[PDB]
Amino acid sequence: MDGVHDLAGVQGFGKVPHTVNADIGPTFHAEWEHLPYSLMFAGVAELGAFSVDEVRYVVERMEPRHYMMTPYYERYVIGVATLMVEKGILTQDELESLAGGPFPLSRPSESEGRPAPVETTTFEVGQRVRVRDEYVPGHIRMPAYCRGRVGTISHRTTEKWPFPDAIGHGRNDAGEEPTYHVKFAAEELFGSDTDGGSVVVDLFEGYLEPAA
Amino acid sequence: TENAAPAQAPVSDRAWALFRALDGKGLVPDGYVEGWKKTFEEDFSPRRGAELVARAWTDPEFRQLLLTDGTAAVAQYGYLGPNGEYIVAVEDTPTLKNVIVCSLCSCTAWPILGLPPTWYKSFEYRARVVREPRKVLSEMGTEIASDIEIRVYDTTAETRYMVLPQRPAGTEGWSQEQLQEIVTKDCLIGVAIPQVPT
Ligand SMILES: [Fe+3]
Ligand SMILES: [Mg+2]
Repeated sequence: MDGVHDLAGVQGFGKVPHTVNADIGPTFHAEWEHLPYSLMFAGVAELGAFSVDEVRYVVERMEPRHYMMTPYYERYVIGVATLMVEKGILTQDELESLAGGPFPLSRPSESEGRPAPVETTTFEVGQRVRVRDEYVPGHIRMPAYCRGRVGTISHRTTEKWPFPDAIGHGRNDAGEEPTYHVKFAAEELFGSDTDGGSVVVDLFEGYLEPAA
Repeated sequence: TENAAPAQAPVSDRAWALFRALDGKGLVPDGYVEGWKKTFEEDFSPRRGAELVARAWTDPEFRQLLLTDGTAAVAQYGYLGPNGEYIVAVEDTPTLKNVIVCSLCSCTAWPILGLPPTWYKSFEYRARVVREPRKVLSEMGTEIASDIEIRVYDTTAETRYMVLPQRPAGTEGWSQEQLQEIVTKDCLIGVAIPQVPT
């Protein structure tokens, strides 16, 4: 999904709000802030109502301006609440009643997702690969900066996981795939307009193809 | 007005409403969120990654295990966990500086780095470090010479990373405890280099 959450490479932001080893304060800076992750785990492990990938996607489905002005932990409050309503566990009415006021949620999905690709390749360390030049409207764990770009494999995972573009929509056809650490030269991704050296993206097998 | 924020109840009211709506239906076990709060605050900690770095700095065989099978090395210490089941450690060298981000959200090796800090989840870091890591690090107080390649790891799948920083000179013969103290959260993320007093 080419949403505003895909921020890598956007220009115009200012300084990162941190100096190395500065005090970052306590883990939680408000008494509610442990609730979004804890209730996410409740939903995944105790209720079996959704996957972690569905939480990433429902946060990507926040209305774009809403995403941009909402603090991190609050995005996950909104996301988990949205999934609880979508999965039929809660209603928006009871959430607003309890909250004493408006509780706008993420927007409905505009994609049903897609299955784990039927045809993929097992790649080896050192091989050159291209990120598939594909556009996916639903969830995908490919940041747009690397779409269509070529890099080299530095690692193939020894474990396999459900394809995000499927499990992120709650589909039954996510299968399992390994991922690959793909190393890109900075100039491959941003031409001369970078000060970096290389970028390694951890890409599902189904996002890749041989570079020839 | 145009581009205005939607009306919203106070976020604390909304978060606690979410809790109460679920808890009142019996869907949240007794002490379940309190238990996670404690795990997040007390167990998941960059002190664990600092222990791993100090061990690697003084034990070549563990260093090699950590760099080839990070999951195995971490499991020896009992520190596998949520968002820390498939661990890869990346080695800084005199010509390479590694840095970790999650440009799409906040993905972090929770059990050995601790939950990510606010700044790592900022739009500034997520947008900028992938494209201009040298300037970001510099702004953050870390100068990386032009002779060093900077390599940014974008945590886009299930791999969870930690940086193994260079051991600085002036620490020869130090104990594991002494070494652990100078390996901070920021050194494990990759934006800082361990410092020794003079
Ligand atoms: Fe993330
Ligand atoms: Mg753009």
